[PDB]
Amino acid sequence: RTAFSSEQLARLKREFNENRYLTERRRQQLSSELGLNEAQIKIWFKNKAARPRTAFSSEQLARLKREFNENRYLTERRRQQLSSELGLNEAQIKIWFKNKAAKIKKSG
DNA sequence: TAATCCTAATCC
DNA sequence: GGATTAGGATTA
Ligand code: NA
Repeated sequence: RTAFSSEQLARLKREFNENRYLTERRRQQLSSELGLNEAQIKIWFKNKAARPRTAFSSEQLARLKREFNENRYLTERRRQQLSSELGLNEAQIKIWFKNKAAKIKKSG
């Protein structure tokens, strides 16, 4: 019976742009964090969109691999630049570096 | 076809 | 950042 607040709407829009896939745990987390029902979160995501893995292109992979080899530390500015030039969100760039570091640690 | 490999994305 | 799963492609 209550409208989403400005902060609730803004957060939902950010979440959906970052990742439109709602797992059970993510629906529960967002429900708790936002103070909205799971049904409300689920309906809002379904309306907006009416395990998704990105297929990183050869061009995206070549750039990420080169950037990691040049510098393993990812500044916010470079994260933003790579998000812009590669068409990936900042979280995806951060996770790519994290996964690549973990793969290296698993080897040597 | 089924085993096996790579790694993006989740959950913590 | 650690642990692990899961898309999905490759290999045998
Ligand atoms: Na990744």
